[PDB]
Amino acid sequence: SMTGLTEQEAQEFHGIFVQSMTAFFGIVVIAHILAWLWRPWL
Amino acid sequence: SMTGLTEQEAQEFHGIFVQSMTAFFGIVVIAHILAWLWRPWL
Amino acid sequence: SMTGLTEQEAQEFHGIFVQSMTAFFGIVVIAHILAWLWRPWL
Amino acid sequence: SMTGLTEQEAQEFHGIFVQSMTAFFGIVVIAHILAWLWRPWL
Amino acid sequence: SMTGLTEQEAQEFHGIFVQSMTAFFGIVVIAHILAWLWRPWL
Amino acid sequence: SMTGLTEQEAQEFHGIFVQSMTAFFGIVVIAHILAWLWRPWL
Amino acid sequence: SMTGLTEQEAQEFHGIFVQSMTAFFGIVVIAHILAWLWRPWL
Amino acid sequence: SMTGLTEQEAQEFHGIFVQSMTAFFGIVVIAHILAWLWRPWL
Amino acid sequence: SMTGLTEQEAQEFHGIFVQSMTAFFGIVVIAHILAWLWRPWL
Amino acid sequence: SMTGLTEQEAQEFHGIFVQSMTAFFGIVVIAHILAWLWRPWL
Amino acid sequence: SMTGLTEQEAQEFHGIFVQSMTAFFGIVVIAHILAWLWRPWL
Amino acid sequence: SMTGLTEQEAQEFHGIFVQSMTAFFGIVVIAHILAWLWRPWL
Amino acid sequence: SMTGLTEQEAQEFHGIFVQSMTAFFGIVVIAHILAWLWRPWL
Amino acid sequence: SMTGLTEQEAQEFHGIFVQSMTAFFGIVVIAHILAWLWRPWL
Amino acid sequence: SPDLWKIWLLIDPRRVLIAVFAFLTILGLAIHMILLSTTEFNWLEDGIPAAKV
Amino acid sequence: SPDLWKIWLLIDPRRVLIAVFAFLTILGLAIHMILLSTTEFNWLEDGIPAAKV
Amino acid sequence: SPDLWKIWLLIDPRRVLIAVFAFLTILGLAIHMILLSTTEFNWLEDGIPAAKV
Amino acid sequence: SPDLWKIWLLIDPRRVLIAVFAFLTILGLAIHMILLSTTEFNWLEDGIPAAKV
Amino acid sequence: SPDLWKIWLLIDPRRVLIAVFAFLTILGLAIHMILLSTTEFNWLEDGIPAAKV
Amino acid sequence: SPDLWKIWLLIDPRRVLIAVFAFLTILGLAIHMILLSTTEFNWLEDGIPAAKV
Amino acid sequence: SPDLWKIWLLIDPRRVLIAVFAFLTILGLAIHMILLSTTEFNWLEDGIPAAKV
Amino acid sequence: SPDLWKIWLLIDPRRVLIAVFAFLTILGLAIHMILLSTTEFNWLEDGIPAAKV
Amino acid sequence: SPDLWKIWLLIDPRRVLIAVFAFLTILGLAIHMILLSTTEFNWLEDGIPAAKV
Amino acid sequence: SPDLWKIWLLIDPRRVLIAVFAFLTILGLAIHMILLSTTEFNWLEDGIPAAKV
Amino acid sequence: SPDLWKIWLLIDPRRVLIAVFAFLTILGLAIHMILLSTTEFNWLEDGIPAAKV
Amino acid sequence: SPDLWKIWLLIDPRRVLIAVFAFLTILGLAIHMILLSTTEFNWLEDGIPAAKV
Amino acid sequence: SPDLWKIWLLIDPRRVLIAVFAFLTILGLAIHMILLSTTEFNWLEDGIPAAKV
Amino acid sequence: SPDLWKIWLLIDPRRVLIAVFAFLTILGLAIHMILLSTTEFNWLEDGIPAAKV
Ligand SMILES: COC(C)(C)C/C=C/C(C)=C/C=C/C(C)=C/C=C/C(C)=C/C=C/C=C(C)/C=C/C=C(C)/C=C/C=C(C)/C=C/CC(C)(C)OC
Ligand SMILES: COC(C)(C)C/C=C/C(C)=C/C=C/C(C)=C/C=C/C(C)=C/C=C/C=C(C)/C=C/C=C(C)/C=C/C=C(C)/C=C/CC(C)(C)OC
Ligand SMILES: COC(C)(C)C/C=C/C(C)=C/C=C/C(C)=C/C=C/C(C)=C/C=C/C=C(C)/C=C/C=C(C)/C=C/C=C(C)/C=C/CC(C)(C)OC
Ligand SMILES: COC(C)(C)C/C=C/C(C)=C/C=C/C(C)=C/C=C/C(C)=C/C=C/C=C(C)/C=C/C=C(C)/C=C/C=C(C)/C=C/CC(C)(C)OC
Ligand SMILES: COC(C)(C)C/C=C/C(C)=C/C=C/C(C)=C/C=C/C(C)=C/C=C/C=C(C)/C=C/C=C(C)/C=C/C=C(C)/C=C/CC(C)(C)OC
Ligand SMILES: COC(C)(C)C/C=C/C(C)=C/C=C/C(C)=C/C=C/C(C)=C/C=C/C=C(C)/C=C/C=C(C)/C=C/C=C(C)/C=C/CC(C)(C)OC
Ligand SMILES: COC(C)(C)C/C=C/C(C)=C/C=C/C(C)=C/C=C/C(C)=C/C=C/C=C(C)/C=C/C=C(C)/C=C/C=C(C)/C=C/CC(C)(C)OC
Ligand SMILES: COC(C)(C)C/C=C/C(C)=C/C=C/C(C)=C/C=C/C(C)=C/C=C/C=C(C)/C=C/C=C(C)/C=C/C=C(C)/C=C/CC(C)(C)OC
Ligand SMILES: COC(C)(C)C/C=C/C(C)=C/C=C/C(C)=C/C=C/C(C)=C/C=C/C=C(C)/C=C/C=C(C)/C=C/C=C(C)/C=C/CC(C)(C)OC
Ligand SMILES: COC(C)(C)C/C=C/C(C)=C/C=C/C(C)=C/C=C/C(C)=C/C=C/C=C(C)/C=C/C=C(C)/C=C/C=C(C)/C=C/CC(C)(C)OC
Ligand SMILES: COC(C)(C)C\C=C/C(C)=C/C=C/C(C)=C/C=C/C(C)=C/C=C/C=C(C)/C=C/C=C(C)/C=C/C=C(C)/C=C/CC(C)(C)OC
Ligand SMILES: COC(C)(C)C\C=C/C(C)=C/C=C/C(C)=C/C=C/C(C)=C/C=C/C=C(C)/C=C/C=C(C)/C=C/C=C(C)/C=C/CC(C)(C)OC
Ligand SMILES: COC(C)(C)C\C=C/C(C)=C/C=C/C(C)=C/C=C/C(C)=C/C=C/C=C(C)/C=C/C=C(C)/C=C/C=C(C)/C=C/CC(C)(C)OC
Ligand SMILES: COC(C)(C)C\C=C/C(C)=C/C=C/C(C)=C/C=C/C(C)=C/C=C/C=C(C)/C=C/C=C(C)/C=C/C=C(C)/C=C/CC(C)(C)OC
Ligand SMILES: [Ca+2]
Ligand SMILES: [Ca+2]
Ligand SMILES: [Ca+2]
Ligand SMILES: [Ca+2]
Ligand SMILES: [Ca+2]
Ligand SMILES: [Ca+2]
Ligand SMILES: [Ca+2]
Ligand SMILES: [Ca+2]
Ligand SMILES: [Ca+2]
Ligand SMILES: [Ca+2]
Ligand SMILES: [Ca+2]
Ligand SMILES: [Ca+2]
Ligand SMILES: [Ca+2]
Ligand SMILES: [Ca+2]
Repeated sequence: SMTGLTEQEAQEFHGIFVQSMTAFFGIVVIAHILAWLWRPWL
Repeated sequence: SMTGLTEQEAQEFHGIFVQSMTAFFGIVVIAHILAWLWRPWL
Repeated sequence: SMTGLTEQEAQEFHGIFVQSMTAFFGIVVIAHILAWLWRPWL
Repeated sequence: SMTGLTEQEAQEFHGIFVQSMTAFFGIVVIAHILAWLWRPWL
Repeated sequence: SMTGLTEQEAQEFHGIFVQSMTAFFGIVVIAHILAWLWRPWL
Repeated sequence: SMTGLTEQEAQEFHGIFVQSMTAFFGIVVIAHILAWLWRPWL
Repeated sequence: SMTGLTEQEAQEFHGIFVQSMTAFFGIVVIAHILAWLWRPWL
Repeated sequence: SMTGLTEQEAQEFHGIFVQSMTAFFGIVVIAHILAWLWRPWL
Repeated sequence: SMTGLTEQEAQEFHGIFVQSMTAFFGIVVIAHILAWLWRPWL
Repeated sequence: SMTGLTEQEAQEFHGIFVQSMTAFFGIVVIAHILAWLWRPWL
Repeated sequence: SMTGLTEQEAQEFHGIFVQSMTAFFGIVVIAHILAWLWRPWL
Repeated sequence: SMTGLTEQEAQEFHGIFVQSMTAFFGIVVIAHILAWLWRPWL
Repeated sequence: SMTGLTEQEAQEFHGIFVQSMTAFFGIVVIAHILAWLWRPWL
Repeated sequence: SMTGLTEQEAQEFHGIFVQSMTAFFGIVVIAHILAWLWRPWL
Repeated sequence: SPDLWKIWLLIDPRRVLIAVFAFLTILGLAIHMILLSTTEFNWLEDGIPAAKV
Repeated sequence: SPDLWKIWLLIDPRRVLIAVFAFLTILGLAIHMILLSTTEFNWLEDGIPAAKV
Repeated sequence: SPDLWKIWLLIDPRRVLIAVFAFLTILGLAIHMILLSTTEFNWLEDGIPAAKV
Repeated sequence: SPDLWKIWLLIDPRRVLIAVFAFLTILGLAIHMILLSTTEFNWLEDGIPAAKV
Repeated sequence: SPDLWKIWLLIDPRRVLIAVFAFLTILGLAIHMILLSTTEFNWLEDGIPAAKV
Repeated sequence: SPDLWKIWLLIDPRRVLIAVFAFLTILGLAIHMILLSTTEFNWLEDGIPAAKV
Repeated sequence: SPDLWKIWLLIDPRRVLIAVFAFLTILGLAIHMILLSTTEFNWLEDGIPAAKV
Repeated sequence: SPDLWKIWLLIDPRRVLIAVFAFLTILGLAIHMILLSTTEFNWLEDGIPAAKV
Repeated sequence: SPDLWKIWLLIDPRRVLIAVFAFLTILGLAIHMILLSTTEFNWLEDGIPAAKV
Repeated sequence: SPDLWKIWLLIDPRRVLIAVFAFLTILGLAIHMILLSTTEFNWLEDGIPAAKV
Repeated sequence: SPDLWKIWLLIDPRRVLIAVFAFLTILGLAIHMILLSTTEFNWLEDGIPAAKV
Repeated sequence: SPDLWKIWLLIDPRRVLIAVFAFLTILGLAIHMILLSTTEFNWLEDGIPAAKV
Repeated sequence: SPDLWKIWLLIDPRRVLIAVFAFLTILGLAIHMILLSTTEFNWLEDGIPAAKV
Repeated sequence: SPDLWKIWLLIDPRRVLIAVFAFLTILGLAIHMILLSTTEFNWLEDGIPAAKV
């Protein structure tokens, strides 16, 4: 629309964006599980 | 597309970029193993 | 490509660049060996 | 090329540049030998 | 060339420049000899 | 109209916006329920 | 008039604006009743 | 005239302005009566 | 003239201006009488 | 002349200006007489 | 000339200027005589 | 010449300038004689 | 020439300049003789 | 010439420049001889 | 003055409305600051009703 | 006034909405800061409910 | 002067009105600040009527 | 109001989304700072669970 | 001088009026401030009439 | 919402990746600074494992 | 000099009048400040006539 | 994601490379400074191997 | 030199007059300040004639 | 990667050379300064060889 | 040099005159300040002739 | 490399010469200052040869 | 060198003259300040000839 | 190098002359400052020859 992307372009970018964000949240979760095992804060 | 690169250009740049990033990550991993052997922090 | 350089020009520059960087790294390595013999830090 | 110099111009400038740098480095080396004789730092 | 000078102009300027620089260096050398006779620093 | 959006475009954006805001508000309610269980402030 | 809105547009915007103001004021009133029950200030 | 408003436009704006100002002044008067009952300052 | 106003309109503005200034001065005079009754300063 | 005013305009402005200045000066004189009666400074 | 004034204009401005300056100086002289009578400084 | 003045204009301005400067210097000399009589500084 | 002055103009300006500078230097010399008589500094 | 001067103009300026510099140097030398006779610093 | 409505033929009604709203808001904020800066009329620190902290 | 809707023919509704939302947010932030600066109404540093630290 | 109305042919009535209103508001704020900075005329801290805090 | 969707014909959805995201992030950061600035709700300096340093 | 009215053919009457009004206002404010900065002529802190506070 | 992909028709995907990457990097730096400023979670100065210096 | 009137063919009468009036006002203000900065010529703080405060 | 290579059709490879190199250099400098600011990991000031000065 | 009048063919008489007037005024102000900063020539603080305050 | 030479088709070799030389010079200066700021590795203030001063 | 008059074909006589006058005035002011900053040559504070204050 | 001369087809020889000369001068000044800031290598304040002052 | 006059074909004689005059004046002022800052060569505060103040 | 004269085909001889003169003057000033800042090489404060003040 106002970004110049087509609908298919937006839906494939959304898929890749969410996949990458999910992978990033998985490493952050392992990292936080490791940090909780190392030194819990609550 | 938005950057003016061709799909083949983007693919080959991505391959070289990931290879260089893997080499850099391997050197940093060796450096951090040496740092842990020298003086562990956890 | 986007720098105005030909592929042959890029290859040649890369070769000379890597040769010069290797020479600089060798000089740096000799200097660091001398510095470790003079006063080791680890 | 990029600087507008001819290859012969670049070669001859490089020769004069390396000669002048060698002379400057020799003067610097003599000065540092004199400084070491005057007061060694290591 | 780059400065707009002719080769003969550059040679004659070089000659006068080195003559003046040599005269200045001779005056400086005499001044430093007088300073050393006055109060040596080394 | 003033934003250049169509009425259907505005309606669908409003629907998605309200859904996303409701999801965000639901996550913040659990975050706050968990915080109140952890350490009530009133 | 000087805002580019029609009289009908201004009327309907005013209706929605006042309805939203009433909803916000009711939420604020409930919050202030809760605050007075929690800790009266006068 | 100077503002581009018509005489009828100015009259109607003045009427609405004075009505709104009177309502605001009445609310302010009630608030100040409540403040005086709460804590007289004079 | 210099401001673009007609003579009738300057005389009209002046009448309304002097009436409003008189009303403001009367309100101010009442306020100052009240202040003197409350706490004289001289 | 250089202000764009006519001689008659200048004379009439001068008359009104001096009348207003005399009125202001008389008010100031009354105020200073009152201030001297209240608290003489010399 | 340089200011655009006529010689007659300059003459008459000079006359009025000197008359006004004389009046101002006379007022200042009266003020300073009063100040000396009130509190001499030398 | 370079100021737009003619020779006669410059001569007459010089005459008036020097006359005014001489009058100013005479007033200043009288003031300094008075200041020396009042309180000599050397 | 470069200043736009004629050679005769430059000569006459130089003559007047040196005359004025000589007069200024003579006045300064008289002032310094008076200062030395008043209070010598060496 | 980068300055716009001719060879004759450059030579004749150099003659006057050198002579004026020599006169200035001779006055500085006598001043310095006077300063050494007054208060030697070495 | 019955012709006080004519003032809107000189000063822009929108500009006057914006300025009046802004000035009234700033004035209210300033009055609340002045009252809270005093001890007698700081309703938050006055101790009424009786304090819990 | 029944014709209070005519104010949107004078002041831009979108600019008024932006200004109102920004001012209300700033006002809420300011009130929460004022309350937290006090001792009687800082609900976080009050002691209620009973502390753990 | 009977012809004092002619001043509005010289100074713009709108700018004079704006300047007069702004100056009067600033003057009133300044006077209230001056009174509040004194002890005898600070009606908020004067202790009258008798304090609660 | 059923016609609350019409607000996107006045305020730009993209600008509103950007402002909302930025404001929410800043608000969360500020609240976490305020909680960390206190003693009762600084979950890092609370001593809970029992300290090792 | 009977021809003093000719000064308005040189200096703009509107500019002179504006400058005179501004200068007189600043001068009055300055004089009142100077008087208040003293003890003998600060009519607010002089103690007359007899104080309440 | 199934149509959440439509947000990239509104906000530019490249500007969001740059903002997201920059913001996440800044957030990580800030969190590591906050942890290092504490005593309980400064893993470098905590004493564990047992010191050499 | 009888031809001193010719100075107005050189320096602008209006600019000269403005500069003279401004300089004289500043000079009078400066002299009054200097007198008030002294003890012997501060007619406000002098004690004369005899004080009330 | 197999199509992660398409990110270079969106963000400029050269700008990304420059930013990555600069950020990594600044990050390495910052980490080395943080380590040198601590007693336990300042390998220069530690005493190991045994000192000469 | 009899041709000293020729200097006005070089330096503009109006600028010279303005500069001379300004410089002489500044010089007089500076000299009066220097004298007032002394004790022997401060005619206002010298105590002559005999003080009242 | 055998195709690492292609990076010079993306980043300008002259700009990279200038940046690399400048960065290496700054890095060397910084390392020498860090070493001089310490006691163990200040080869000038070390005492070795034995002092004269 | 007999041809020293030729210097005015090089440097502007008007600019040179202005610079010379300004520099001489500044130099005289500076020398008078230096003399007044000393004790032996401050002719205003030297006590000579014998003081009255 | 035998084709190290080709670097002058990339970086301007004049700019490189200017930068090299300026950097070498700055570096020499810095080294001399660093030596003067120490006690062991300040050849001016070392005492050698034996002092006169 | 016999052809030292050719330097005026390169550097502008007027600019060189103005720079030389300005530099020499500044140098003389600096030397006089340096000498006046010393006790041994402050000819004004030396005590020679014998003092009067 | 016998072809060292060709450097003036690259760097402007006039700019080099100006820079060299300025740098040499600044260097001489700096050296004289450094010498005067010391005690052993301050020829003005060294007490040689024997002092008069
Ligand atoms: C169609 O054609 C093209 C070319 C477009 C196809 C190509 C598409 C491609 C290749 C797409 C690629 C997409 C990618 C790589 C996407 C990656 C997305 C990622 C990694 C997203 C990550 C998101 C993370 C988020 C949103 C995190 C948010 C965190 C927040 C808001 C944290 C807040 C914290 C607060 C408020 C407080 C913290 C406590 C403090 C620190 C303040 O105190 C203790
Ligand atoms: C073809 O046509 C033309 C006209 C072009 C022909 C003409 C050609 C000509 C005439 C060419 C002339 C060429 C010339 C004159 C070349 C001269 C070259 C020179 C003198 C080169 C010198 C180079 C020196 C270098 C690169 C030195 C580098 C030193 C470094 C980087 C030092 C670093 C120090 C560090 C990081 C730290 C030090 C520790 C401190 C002391 C700071 O703290 C403890
Ligand atoms: C053909 O047509 C034309 C018109 C072109 C012909 C005309 C040609 C003419 C007339 C040419 C004239 C040429 C002239 C007059 C040339 C003059 C040249 C001179 C005087 C050159 C002098 C050079 C001096 C140099 C480069 C000195 C360098 C000193 C250095 C770098 C010192 C460094 C010091 C350091 C780093 C540290 C010192 C330690 C301190 C003291 C600072 O702290 C302890
Ligand atoms: C039709 O074509 C298109 C392309 C347009 C279709 C696409 C549409 C799409 C994809 C739409 C997507 C929309 C989305 C993703 C919307 C998301 C909306 C969200 C998440 C909204 C969230 C809103 C939250 C708000 C407004 C929260 C406000 C909170 C406030 C104002 C809090 C104030 C607090 C105060 C004043 C004080 C607190 C106490 C302090 C912190 C000061 O002290 C303790
Ligand atoms: C013909 O077509 C049109 C459209 C033009 C017709 C319309 C005409 C209309 C509608 C006209 C409306 C006119 C209006 C509304 C006029 C209002 C005028 C007002 C209210 C005037 C008020 C004036 C007040 C004045 C000038 C007060 C001056 C006070 C002064 C200068 C106080 C000075 C105080 C000093 C210097 C020091 C005080 C001591 C302190 C307290 C500061 O410290 C101890
Ligand atoms: C023909 O068509 C038209 C339109 C032109 C006709 C219309 C004409 C009209 C309507 C004209 C209207 C004219 C008006 C209204 C004129 C008003 C004039 C006024 C009010 C003049 C007032 C003047 C007051 C003056 C100049 C006061 C000066 C005071 C001075 C300079 C005081 C100085 C004090 C000093 C330096 C120091 C004092 C002691 C301190 C304050 C420092 O404390 C120790
Ligand atoms: C031909 O057509 C036209 C229109 C041009 C004809 C008209 C011509 C007319 C009307 C011409 C009018 C000319 C006038 C009015 C000329 C007036 C000239 C005056 C009054 C000249 C005055 C000159 C005064 C001078 C130059 C004073 C100089 C003082 C100096 C430099 C003082 C220096 C003091 C020093 C350095 C140190 C003092 C000690 C300190 C204060 C520093 O410490 C105690
Ligand atoms: C042909 O057509 C025309 C129109 C051009 C004809 C007209 C020509 C005319 C009318 C020409 C007029 C020329 C005039 C009036 C010339 C006047 C010349 C004067 C008065 C020259 C005076 C020169 C004085 C000089 C340059 C003095 C220099 C002093 C120096 C540099 C002192 C330095 C002191 C130092 C560095 C240190 C001193 C000690 C300490 C630092 C303590 O002082 C503060
Ligand atoms: C027809 O064509 C034309 C018009 C061109 C013909 C006309 C030609 C004419 C009329 C030419 C006139 C030429 C003139 C008047 C030339 C005058 C030249 C002069 C007076 C030159 C003087 C030169 C003096 C120099 C350059 C002195 C230099 C001193 C230096 C650099 C000292 C440095 C000291 C240092 C760095 C440190 C010292 C120790 C300190 C001061 C710091 O104390 C510890
Ligand atoms: C026809 O086509 C279109 C597209 C135009 C149709 C669409 C129309 C639509 C969709 C319209 C939507 C409108 C909306 C959503 C409007 C919402 C309006 C709201 C929520 C308004 C809320 C207003 C609240 C106000 C104005 C509150 C004011 C409070 C004030 C001024 C408080 C002041 C307090 C002061 C000065 C001091 C207090 C004490 C302190 C805080 C300082 O503490 C001691
Ligand atoms: C087709 O034509 C062309 C010309 C395009 C073909 C050519 C293609 C070529 C030649 C491509 C070449 C590509 C290259 C050389 C790519 C190299 C890529 C590399 C080396 C990538 C490296 C990446 C490293 C990353 C992303 C590291 C990230 C680290 C982060 C974000 C760390 C953050 C830390 C935080 C925020 C928190 C804690 C750290 C602190 C310091 C705070 O802890 C105390
Ligand atoms: C075909 O036509 C042409 C003209 C193109 C042919 C010509 C080609 C030519 C002539 C090419 C010439 C190429 C040259 C001369 C290349 C030279 C390359 C060099 C010397 C490269 C050197 C590279 C060195 C690097 C990249 C070093 C990196 C070091 C880093 C990043 C260090 C980081 C440290 C950190 C962040 C942390 C710790 C350090 C501290 C000090 C903080 O620890 C306490
Ligand atoms: C015909 O077509 C159209 C579209 C034009 C028709 C539409 C017309 C419409 C819709 C008109 C709407 C008009 C409205 C909504 C008008 C609203 C007016 C209001 C609310 C007016 C309120 C006025 C309040 C005033 C003027 C308050 C003034 C207060 C002052 C000046 C206080 C000053 C205080 C001072 C200087 C001193 C003491 C206070 C302190 C705080 C210092 O004491 C310690
Ligand atoms: C023909 O057509 C037209 C329109 C041109 C005709 C019209 C002509 C008209 C109407 C002309 C009107 C002219 C007027 C009104 C002229 C008024 C002139 C006045 C009042 C002149 C006043 C002059 C006063 C002077 C010059 C005072 C000077 C005082 C000085 C320079 C004091 C300096 C003091 C110093 C530097 C040192 C000591 C003072 C301190 C304060 C430092 O002591 C402690
Ligand atoms: Ca309360
Ligand atoms: Ca609580
Ligand atoms: Ca009260
Ligand atoms: Ca915890
Ligand atoms: Ca009173
Ligand atoms: Ca640890
Ligand atoms: Ca008195
Ligand atoms: Ca170590
Ligand atoms: Ca006296
Ligand atoms: Ca050593
Ligand atoms: Ca004396
Ligand atoms: Ca030594
Ligand atoms: Ca002496
Ligand atoms: Ca000596």
